[PDB]
Amino acid sequence: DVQLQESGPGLVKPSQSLSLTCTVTGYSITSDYAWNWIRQFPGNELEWMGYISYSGSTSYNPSLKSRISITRDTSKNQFFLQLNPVTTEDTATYYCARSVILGAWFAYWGQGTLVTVSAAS
Amino acid sequence: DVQLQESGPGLVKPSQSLSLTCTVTGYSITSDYAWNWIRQFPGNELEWMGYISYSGSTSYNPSLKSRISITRDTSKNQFFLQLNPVTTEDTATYYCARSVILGAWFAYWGQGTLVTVSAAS
Amino acid sequence: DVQLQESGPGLVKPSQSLSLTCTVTGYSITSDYAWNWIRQFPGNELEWMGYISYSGSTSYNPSLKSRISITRDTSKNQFFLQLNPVTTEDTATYYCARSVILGAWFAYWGQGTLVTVSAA
Amino acid sequence: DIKMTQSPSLMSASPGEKVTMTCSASSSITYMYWYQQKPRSSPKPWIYLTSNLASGVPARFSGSGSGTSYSLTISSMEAEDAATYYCQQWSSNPLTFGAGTKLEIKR
Amino acid sequence: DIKMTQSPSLMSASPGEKVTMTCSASSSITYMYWYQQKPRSSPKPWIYLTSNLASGVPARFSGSGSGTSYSLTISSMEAEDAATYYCQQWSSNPLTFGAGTKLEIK
Amino acid sequence: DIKMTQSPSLMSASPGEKVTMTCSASSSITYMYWYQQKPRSSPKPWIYLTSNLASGVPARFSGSGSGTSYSLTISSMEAEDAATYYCQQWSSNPLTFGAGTKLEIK
Amino acid sequence: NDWQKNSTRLWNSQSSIDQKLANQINDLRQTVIWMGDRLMSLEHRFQESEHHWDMVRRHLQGREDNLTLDISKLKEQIFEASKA
Amino acid sequence: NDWQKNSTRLWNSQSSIDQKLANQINDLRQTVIWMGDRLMSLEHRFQESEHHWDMVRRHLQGREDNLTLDISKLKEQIFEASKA
Amino acid sequence: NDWQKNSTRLWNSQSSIDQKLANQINDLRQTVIWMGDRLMSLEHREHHWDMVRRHLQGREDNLTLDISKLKEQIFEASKA
Repeated sequence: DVQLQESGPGLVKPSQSLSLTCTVTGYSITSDYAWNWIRQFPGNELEWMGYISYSGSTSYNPSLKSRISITRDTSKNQFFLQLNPVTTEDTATYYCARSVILGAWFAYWGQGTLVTVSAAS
Repeated sequence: DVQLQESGPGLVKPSQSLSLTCTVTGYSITSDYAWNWIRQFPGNELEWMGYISYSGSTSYNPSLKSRISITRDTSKNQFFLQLNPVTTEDTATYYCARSVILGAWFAYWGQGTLVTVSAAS
Repeated sequence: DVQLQESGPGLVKPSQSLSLTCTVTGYSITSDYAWNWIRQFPGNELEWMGYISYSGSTSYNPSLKSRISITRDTSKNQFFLQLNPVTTEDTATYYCARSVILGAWFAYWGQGTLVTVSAA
Repeated sequence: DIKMTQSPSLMSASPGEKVTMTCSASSSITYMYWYQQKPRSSPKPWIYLTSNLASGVPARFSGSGSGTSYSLTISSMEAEDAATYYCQQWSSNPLTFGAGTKLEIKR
Repeated sequence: DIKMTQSPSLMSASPGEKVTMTCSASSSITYMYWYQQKPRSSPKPWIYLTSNLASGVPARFSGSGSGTSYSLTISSMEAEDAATYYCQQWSSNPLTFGAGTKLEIK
Repeated sequence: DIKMTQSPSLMSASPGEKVTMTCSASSSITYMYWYQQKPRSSPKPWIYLTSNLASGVPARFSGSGSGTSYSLTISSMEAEDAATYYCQQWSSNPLTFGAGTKLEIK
Repeated sequence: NDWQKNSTRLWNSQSSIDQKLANQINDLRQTVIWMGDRLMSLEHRFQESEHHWDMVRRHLQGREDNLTLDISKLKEQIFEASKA
Repeated sequence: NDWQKNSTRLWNSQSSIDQKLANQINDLRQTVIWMGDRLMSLEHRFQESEHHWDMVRRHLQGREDNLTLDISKLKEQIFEASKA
Repeated sequence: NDWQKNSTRLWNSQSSIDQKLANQINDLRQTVIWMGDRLMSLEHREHHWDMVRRHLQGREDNLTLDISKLKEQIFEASKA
């Protein structure tokens, strides 16, 4: 029973690094499947960011190649998302997903965490 | 070790359903290989009709794909042919065949049953 | 590990057959991998000739197919090279190689035997 | 990238009726998927390969279409079926989602 | 579809001679196969991939050809070889059979 | 029959310097390999897939390139590196070796 | 006025190449599907992941890009292009 | 003249097949790469030669023949020619 | 007169794609043949793999001469 559980800081300032973890329970992220990152803008349109496969090879969205970086920690069964430059346009709800290698069938999802980008306090 | 034996009606009136059977012995039609249906017209011309794979995937001749359907019975180890509308052009000798999955190499054939389509008795 | 020790005659008269032998130690030539034949001309130019696969499939250089042929001997773990017509352009240093099946990664090489074509 | 136009953006219906959704692609695609998202929840796997139904999906749901136009249909809409529906394609890098058709309920 | 033409439709040959059969394709094909059918019997598989004889076929039979011209030949015709020969190609859906070249004994 | 050209045919260098060499191809290829050959010795597998060092290769060597332009670079030149280097491509039958960049020392 | 003959010859030669490329890919995927099933069958004999094999298997058989039925359109387009 | 239209339609059609062919191969390799991993995993589950699969796997993932921007380059050329 | 330059330039780019596609299928075909043998070896620790193996390496669709033959047809077309 794979259960993705993502977490991260809920507030980041513009032009700062964003780090999100995604704990996986009941399965090993090295055994099989791919592991994706997806976000939902406030207008409720989804965008796919990238994934890291079970073996470690990663693929990224062509519009974010210079920005996105995905890394994993095998021992504690987590995979991380890094986005060093940000802007107020990254205010979205980020999601985890486990998908089949051949296609893009996100049969599992995370609970959903909201990341807002603004320098106001 | 593999024997294919077909049985069916010998006289079928025009615009009536044609049914056939192919009892396979010494092998299981779910284990491997494809299972084809081939007919020979009285002019000694050979035409391929279709097959059902060992997993249930079927393909049909585009010239007659509309009115053909192939099914099977795993428990009794038989696969059946149905040609719902028929005409006098379907007078032929129908054969079974087990072929290699990649190409079309009918390494085994049935005895060959004759079907005549007409109305006079 | 894998050690290739090739051997063959030294000087070959023009317009006769050239025979070469490559002896493989520590690994059977039927288990996996390809087995290539490469020669180097006196100008230090490398040219690939052909290989025999672990299953017996053979591929030959398009410029040498009409004259080259490669066989093998499973029992002695040897694979041989053959060349019916030769000329003074065949004077080179021949090599053995074990390559990965998908690509052309010659990860192992032989000692390197020299074959001269002349009429001394 | 491929633009997956989804129409209509916002519909409405009453329980027991017949509802259809269209998701037309800009160019040829390879695979087709449908997802359901109720408010304040992650999207759920609903339909894959534009014919199959995911686990625990009511039999009233059905998918069809070929080429560039696809359809999702419920035989008899119940109250629980009111949620935004997203169509996703996978042909090449990157995959593209749809704008989203937000079904509703008439009182 | 691909139209497979066999020439000639009917040939006769006294025993002991050498005979050839040709089966020309309308366009390019991928695989080539040969069968025979004696009267009142199912076709028997003999030749697959235009060169390999099936089990039970004597060595006097051989196949050859490339592109859109394939040949079946008998080094020495014998008694039991008189039957209709069928050539079959497999490129895409569907596969097509030959017209059938019938051999004879003189 | 892709023609592989290495521009620095004979490139004298000195210890501790930055050494670079280029291998250009007439048309696009699939794989790139580099080999080191010393006098009276067989070629040694050096770099495969234009980025991976073979077992035992010192870390001072770097491989790079894309399309039809590949480069082998030495960060810390040592006198023991003074050997001919060959670039190999594999796109289709046959594979073609480079001309050879002999690298001396002074 | 030989441009049509050159164009038709080039397009006829090109259209043949697409059909040949299509056939090999279809032939390969059929082998892969059979290849995977035999692997999965052996894996089950050794004793889960079979649900994963089923999903990727359906993806192989459930392609929609329809590499055929448009090559036929391309062959059509040349035909009335020549008669000009 | 209409020759621009006929050339534009034929080249626009032809580019579609090239993209469709490439996608099918890429989907095939991912299955093959994944399938070999399961085959390699099963061998070690049976119990020494964990090699020649990695090197083949590196070769599969390290192709350098593009087929991503060359097709895109072709599409740009057609559109430029259509303006004549 | 600019049509000749555009036609030759367009056909040259198309030929490059054809060669790249043909090369890429061949590499996959070799891997599939090799992969089947490894699984076949593990099975023993029969048949219908030999027939598939022969079929895989026994194609007569060329694809090496036609792409070659296409290259010349462009060339004299450029001469006009």
